[PDB]
Amino acid sequence: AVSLDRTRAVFDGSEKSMTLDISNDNKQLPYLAQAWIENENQEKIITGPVIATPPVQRLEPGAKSMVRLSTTPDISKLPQDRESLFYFNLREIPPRSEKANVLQIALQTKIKLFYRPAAIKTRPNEVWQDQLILNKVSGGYRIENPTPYYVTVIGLGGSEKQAEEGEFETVMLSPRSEQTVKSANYNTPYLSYINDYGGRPVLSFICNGSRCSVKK
Amino acid sequence: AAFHGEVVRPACTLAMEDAWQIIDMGETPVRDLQNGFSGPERKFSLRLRNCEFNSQGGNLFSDSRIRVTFDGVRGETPDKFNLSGQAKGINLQIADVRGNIARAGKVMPAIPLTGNEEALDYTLRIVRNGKKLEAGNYFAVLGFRVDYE
Ligand SMILES: O=C(O)[C@@H]1CSc2c(C3CC3)c(Cc3cccc4ccccc34)c(CN3CCOCC3)c(=O)n21
Ligand SMILES: [Co+2]
Repeated sequence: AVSLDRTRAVFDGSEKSMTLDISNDNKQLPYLAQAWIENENQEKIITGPVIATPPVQRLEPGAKSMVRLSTTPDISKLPQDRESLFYFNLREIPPRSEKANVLQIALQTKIKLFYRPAAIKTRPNEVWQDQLILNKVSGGYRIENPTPYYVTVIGLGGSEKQAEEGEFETVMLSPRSEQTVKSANYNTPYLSYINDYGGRPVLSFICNGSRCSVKK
Repeated sequence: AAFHGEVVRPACTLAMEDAWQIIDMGETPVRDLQNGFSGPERKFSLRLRNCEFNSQGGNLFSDSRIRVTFDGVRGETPDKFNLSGQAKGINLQIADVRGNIARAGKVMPAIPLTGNEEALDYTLRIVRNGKKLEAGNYFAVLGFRVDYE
């Protein structure tokens, strides 16, 4: 019943708070929504450095509301030269039916919450994902993310259509990290990624031997 | 419009037939259970709306752009969920359209969907938990968790 207005959130470290719209799309019954934050390990947190309020609220049938995220002073302890990862969670509590022999389903939505420090602030539509490097290795590619941002890779194939539609195990590269992915060899690799808006662009790569980079 | 504000993919809203998001399991299937079978099967459909779930080549679930998990209390085996209420000797089992059994807190495997619908389809049934059967009323709240990539 209760839904969130986005599939990932970027918290701009130059501000102290932001809001996410939520909504009860059930037009008949009130639902409660709980909201909390988890750290990069998906262990819960409540005192900081990011908090969600209110942690529970009631939505009348059809109601629209919001959840606010704010930072505490301890936010300054996070690295200022790379993103940090949290998770935002939104879990409905459906109204109790006192019906005999029932199974009741409660949606929980869990999205990535990227804390993006002021020093690495981005402009609308900026692309850093084109800085990825593929390296051919046994059975696939070692993908390098030299950037200060998390990069979620959802496609890798030998054409655009394969990048968007081919079977691929989603993988998220931490800032300034690398990861090996099992893959067929592609002559001109195409790579699909998810951006801050939840769109899925595709990048065209060219290889020199085992090393591949984006077409300038 | 060449020029406009930020537009983002919303997260999916979950829609069911029932306004309470309830599946009626029917009376405790005592006869069926004593003959060593599970209880009769109960179909439930979850529609995931408003997130452009379907795309030209596939859909968010089959492509692993979302990951879904049933959260609840493990019963007798990893393959079973616990039930509340007065009945005794019973667990719940949830299976997907290819018969993969859900385990509490474990992500369902990404599989391609049938009737190319906008819907996730699950099947539940009551099974034994190894304790003695005491018929009675049962209930469970199951978490259905969507993790977005
Ligand atoms: O207990 C129940 O059966 C239900 C399901 S969980 C829950 C909570 C909530 C899970 C704890 C709260 C507490 C709660 C609910 C909505 C907004 C809140 C804002 C701040 C504090 C508490 C709020 C309840 C309190 N109410 C709400 C108004 O009608 C009378 C009973 C409640 O009934 N319930
Ligand atoms: Co536009």
